[PDB]
Amino acid sequence: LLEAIAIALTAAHFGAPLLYYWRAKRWLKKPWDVAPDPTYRPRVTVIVPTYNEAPLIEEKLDNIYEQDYPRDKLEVVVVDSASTDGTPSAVRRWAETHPDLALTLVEETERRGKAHALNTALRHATGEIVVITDADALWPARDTLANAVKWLADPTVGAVSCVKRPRDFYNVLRVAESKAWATPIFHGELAAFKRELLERLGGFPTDVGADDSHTATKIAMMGYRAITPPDVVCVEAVPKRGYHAWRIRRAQHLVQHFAKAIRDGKAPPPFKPILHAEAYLHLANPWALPTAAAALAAAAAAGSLPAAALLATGAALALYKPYRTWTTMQAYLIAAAVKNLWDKE
Ligand SMILES: Nc1nc2c(ncn2[C@@H]2O[C@H](COP(=O)(O)OP(=O)(O)O[C@H]3O[C@H](CO)[C@@H](O)[C@H](O)[C@@H]3O)[C@@H](O)[C@H]2O)c(=O)[nH]1
Ligand SMILES: [Mn+2]
Repeated sequence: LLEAIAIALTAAHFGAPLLYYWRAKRWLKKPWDVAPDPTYRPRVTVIVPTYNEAPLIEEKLDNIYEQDYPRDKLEVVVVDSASTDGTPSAVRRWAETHPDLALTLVEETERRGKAHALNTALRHATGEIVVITDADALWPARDTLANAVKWLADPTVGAVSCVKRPRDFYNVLRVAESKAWATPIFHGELAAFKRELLERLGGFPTDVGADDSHTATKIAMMGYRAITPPDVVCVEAVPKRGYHAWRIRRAQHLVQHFAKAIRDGKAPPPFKPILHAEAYLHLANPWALPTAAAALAAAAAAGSLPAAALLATGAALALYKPYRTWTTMQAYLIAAAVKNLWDKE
């Protein structure tokens, strides 16, 4: 009996994403319902929140300086949340050598988290477009910012983020959901919002971890569009040490985000399938996997040996990488739900 539910749960667990992926690939066929406008030239405020990133901060403001967006339409706000290792002290060094780039560095009381810093920065922002970008993120081309901005021209588009590149099943979901209506996941490498909507929201909330995705999703719910077009590209920043902990800090942010998002309001009809499927994939399906694993483990230790064959196959499939990064993602999600439940105390 426990092999029965193990294979049922395995079927349900792997079938949910594959069916969703097929519906995404049919969304991917339709043409964009909005167009980037290359002559659109709004005032743009780029906000870099920093706590202890000195090597990265000098590479980062180099990266923003090198953007080809008209410098009279651009300003940077760097927010240090009262960090120790003298990154503000590097920041005005870079500001000494680059005076023609409009810059305001703003220092905090002490660290109250990223969203709170973003709201402080927001009361300095003067642009029509507000771009959040993490300090460890580098834009690979001198037109990355301009490309995001072209996509913000349409009045229905409220937010744009990048696709990440060097299983790009992920990127398919991103731009398919983008074309359908909105994608509920944004990337901190580049998150661009129309400031009028941030003011209506108002600001970023301090209780969700995935600031970008939460704002993007709130803008989608408001009847605006939140998209990651394929030509707005950033390279993912990988931390190095503590990779699993970092990936689990991000799973936990996605789990908090989707948990709060589906307990609020009604999505525009084209968005409610998107929201519910991605909330399912982040909050439900991961549990099906290790429950099946344990039922097979019990059936193996006591009695049956088709069960133990299924687990041994499971390992032999741990050799090839797509299945590896899938089951490890499910692992991060389950760990995250656990740490989420026990952290609030
Ligand atoms: N001012 C300020 N800045 C902060 C703080 N914490 C982090 N930052 C800055 O925010 C960026 C990311 O900080 P991380 O600690 O590395 O966060 P993360 O794990 O990399 O995740 C980030 O991106 C995710 C989305 O890709 C988000 O889930 C998350 O909220 C954050 O933006 C960096 O530029 C960092 O200096 C803070 O408390 N105060
Ligand atoms: Mn980071």
